[PDB]
Amino acid sequence: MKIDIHSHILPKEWPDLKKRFGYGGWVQLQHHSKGEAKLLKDGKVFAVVRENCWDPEVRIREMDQKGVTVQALSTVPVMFSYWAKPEDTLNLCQLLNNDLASTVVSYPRRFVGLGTLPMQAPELAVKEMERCVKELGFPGVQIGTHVNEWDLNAQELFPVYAAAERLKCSLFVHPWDMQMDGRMAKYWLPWLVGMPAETTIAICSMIMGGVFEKFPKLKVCFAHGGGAFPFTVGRISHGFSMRPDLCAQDNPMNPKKYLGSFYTDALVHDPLSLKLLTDVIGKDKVILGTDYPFPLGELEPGKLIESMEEFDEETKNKLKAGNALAFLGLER
Amino acid sequence: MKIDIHSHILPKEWPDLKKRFGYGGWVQLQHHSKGEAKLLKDGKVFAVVRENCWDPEVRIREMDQKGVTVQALSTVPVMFSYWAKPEDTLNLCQLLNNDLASTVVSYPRRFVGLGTLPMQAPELAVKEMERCVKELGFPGVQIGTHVNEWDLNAQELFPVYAAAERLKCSLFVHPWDMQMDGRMAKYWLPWLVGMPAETTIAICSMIMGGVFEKFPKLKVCFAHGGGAFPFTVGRISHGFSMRPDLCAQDNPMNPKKYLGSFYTDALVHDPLSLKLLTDVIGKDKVILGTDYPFPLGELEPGKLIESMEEFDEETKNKLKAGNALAFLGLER
Ligand SMILES: [Zn+2]
Ligand SMILES: [Zn+2]
Repeated sequence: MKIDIHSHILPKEWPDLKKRFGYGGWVQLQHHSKGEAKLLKDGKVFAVVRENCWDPEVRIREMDQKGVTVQALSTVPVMFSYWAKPEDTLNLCQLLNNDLASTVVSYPRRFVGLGTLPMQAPELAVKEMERCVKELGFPGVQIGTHVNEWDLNAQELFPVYAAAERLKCSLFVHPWDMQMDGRMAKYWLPWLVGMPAETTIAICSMIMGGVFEKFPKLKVCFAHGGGAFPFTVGRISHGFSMRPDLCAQDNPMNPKKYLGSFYTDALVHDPLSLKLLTDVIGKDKVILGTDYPFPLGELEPGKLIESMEEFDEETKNKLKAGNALAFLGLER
Repeated sequence: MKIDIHSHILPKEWPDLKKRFGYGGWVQLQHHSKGEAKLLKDGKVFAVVRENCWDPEVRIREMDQKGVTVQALSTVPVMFSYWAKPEDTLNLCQLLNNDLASTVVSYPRRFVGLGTLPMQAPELAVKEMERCVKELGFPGVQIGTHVNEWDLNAQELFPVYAAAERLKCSLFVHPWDMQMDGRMAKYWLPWLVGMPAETTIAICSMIMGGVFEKFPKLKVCFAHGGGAFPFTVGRISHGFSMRPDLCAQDNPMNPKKYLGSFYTDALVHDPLSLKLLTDVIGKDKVILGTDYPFPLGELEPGKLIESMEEFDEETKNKLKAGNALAFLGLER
């Protein structure tokens, strides 16, 4: 019900990428029947999306109706494409970022853009970041919770962080590329459980990798209330204290010292979790985020926030829009 | 500082297992410096152990300083050995279970036994369970969060649950067998993050698999506060509503509705976490547990509970002792 930091969109169409690049494993969007499109990844329909996933005029009507003022638009994490050749992911990121830039310029009072990067190639990612910031005007980018066998602690990724820091370019971290098969194939576990564990790992990798210590001005927001982190910080903090040989090897400060140093969205569904999220992360560091237009997201944006009896107005306004603005470096 | 539901022990010595069974991957206790030893992978040294890990007099003295009345003894989860040939695994169980019984006989007012079981072979597991309850007098058993490739929903396991429920045998589910390599090899992650993830999966697999609905007298306690579950129940439940096709094919009730139907231990380290845990799981369904003798556990049994200015003495006593007695169907 003011700013939604967490929302995904696709271009309506893009060229056959297998043809474009020479190898398969990409996703396309097919428009078969009305107000619906199939996402495929070699072979199968991966997911069905409705027109709010591509048509910004539809997004505006839904936003008007829900009282959402601005959505920060980012691609669908399936498009990250960190597994492809570096130049080809770059080519794709340019197409998705421009398309994103084009939607934003059409409604620059209702949308901001969070771009995508070829993270598997930190020199290309820096360049594409500069362009997103300087040429495209995006306040930030969305990145995966990991990049192939790299976690957010990886040294290779360090230039990317120094660039983001320097460019005043915010990072929205989104869990992606969990295990989808084996034990994880049933009960939508990769989404229910594997996503919040991915995020929990990412936060851990960034704290214990020293990322926040190297780059104290890096602005970073994690997805879904930081996964399990706000609840298991005790275990993480105490275990860090207990086994510095395994945990304090790169950054000697206890994880608990970085509570306050990063943001999460507020997408945790119940009041008790939200209250704990703010207690643990702080009321300046939690941002309304919705996962629009996906069904695992908040159906009525901001409704969980508005219903918290304990929060005064100032707090509610922080969580709905204020914190978003600090995290993006923009003005109301 | 009355009862500890989560405490692990090993016999002081056991046969060489590479011999007795005739293939590797087992675990052995090697002592070196009088009241100090090391556990071994067959491959290499994983974990340094103190005297308290095998010596019942040593445990009692510490229980006396720390104000612990009773410990529920279970084996070290690395002993589960669900990956091995069944009959072999059974052998190891009877050996570990008789040791456990033999230690309880020495201090019947200070220890109870929680058995292990050849879970990868259901009917053999069943009979060993009847033996643990009828002949050894155990009030329950400890089993892992999954069995090789079966998660706790597997129908193969339903005979074990009916049997457990028949016999009034409580189950303590412990996370084990997380991912140990790849991305998970740094920063003590399989412990700090993989374990809570394992447990969250087990809660989901039992709720969604039909286990609590098909066996309404099964008494089940989860390790470490139930992992992420008390914090992410919101996500897991909203998701279940949004995709009953993906999540409800085996049991149709919303996971939300099984809050109350199971216990967790209180081992969450932080007070905010412990308050959340009781707000979600229930004041009657949280049991003090320490993970004694391991460094990742609570060093002062029940100090966290005692520090909760918001719990009255009735509630402090539920968490310390009254919930464990109820879970195990024992009297004072
Ligand atoms: Zn999302
Ligand atoms: Zn344990």
